[PDB]
Amino acid sequence: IQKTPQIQVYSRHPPENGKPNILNCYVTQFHPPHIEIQMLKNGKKIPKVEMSDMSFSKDWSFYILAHTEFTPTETDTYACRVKHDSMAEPKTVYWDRDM
Amino acid sequence: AVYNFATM
Amino acid sequence: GPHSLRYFVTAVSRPGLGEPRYMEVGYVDDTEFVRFDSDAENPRYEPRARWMEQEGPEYWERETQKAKGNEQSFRVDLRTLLGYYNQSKGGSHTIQVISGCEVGSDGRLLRGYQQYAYDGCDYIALNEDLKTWTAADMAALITKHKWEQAGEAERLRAYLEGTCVEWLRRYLKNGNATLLRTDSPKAHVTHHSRPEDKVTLRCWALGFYPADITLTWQLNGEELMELVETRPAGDGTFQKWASVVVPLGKEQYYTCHVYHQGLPEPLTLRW
Repeated sequence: IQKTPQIQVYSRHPPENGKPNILNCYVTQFHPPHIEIQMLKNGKKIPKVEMSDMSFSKDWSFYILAHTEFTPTETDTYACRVKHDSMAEPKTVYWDRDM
Repeated sequence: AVYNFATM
Repeated sequence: GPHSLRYFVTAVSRPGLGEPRYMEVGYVDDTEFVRFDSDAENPRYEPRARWMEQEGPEYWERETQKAKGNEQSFRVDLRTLLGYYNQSKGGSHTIQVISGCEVGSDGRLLRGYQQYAYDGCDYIALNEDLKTWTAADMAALITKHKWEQAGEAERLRAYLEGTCVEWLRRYLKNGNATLLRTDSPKAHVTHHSRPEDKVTLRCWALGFYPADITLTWQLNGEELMELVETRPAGDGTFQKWASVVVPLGKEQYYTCHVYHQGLPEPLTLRW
């Protein structure tokens, strides 16, 4: 009855240094709906993240998109941290540009 | 346009 | 193709922290186009799609006050369902609603639906006939009985057959360029090592609309596989991936196939 979020991080476009892109954090398959989602640039929260595409599935679990405009560099690192009541600790999923 | 929902 | 108008509706009690949070999010097909959130600064229906800027002040006022009625209506349901389920009045609970209609390309009704869930389990749903209800349990029966006695199915059928369809037509036409478009997948395959002497082959599809797509891996004819649910990429297009673990030195015998509304011939690629 409580479902653990799946957190996927991924850019809109194949990442290339210096190119505007969108970073996404899709937080999925969760219940209850109360949830916290922070996107992070080098450990620091990114301001003005957009919450979009909220839906549910057959099994009624929640789905929502966090996303933001970013320009990747080689040194910068991006992650998404989510606090949900089904998780002992807040889970950070890091962006893997080679995925 | 959404429906006016009923009570349950 | 056929198209959909969908409202995802959610009311969430927060006892001790005030009134329940109420959200209505609407989609045409796979595109979010409207939203009301009771936690916004000053809650009112807002456009989420550029083409909805066309609609005038009367539309936004009419949807907003409808929204605000529903907020109250679901407020009462939450209190009602505590009674139905003999639940404490200090826990947070959720009501969810999926409400909408699908039409065929001739703009006529294929299907209407309205489904409710309490705390993530089914509660009640309009049946396909569009005259009767199916209730998930003893609580839902009480609700069922009220809707039968009040004739809600028939009012709901006027909505699914009339209001829901005519507005879907309106929105398609109003948002033709965005909603009737097709963006085709661009695909590419990535390689990863492992132990003991194996390899993960991952196939990416990117930039596509509508959200519907099929990705398969093949070893010389027979289809094979980890994947992710197709997912929004933040600009109104979607992506997916599908991976297979193969033997190191046999990568060339595996190919990824991508089928999409925007690919006359499905794509074939390999590492």
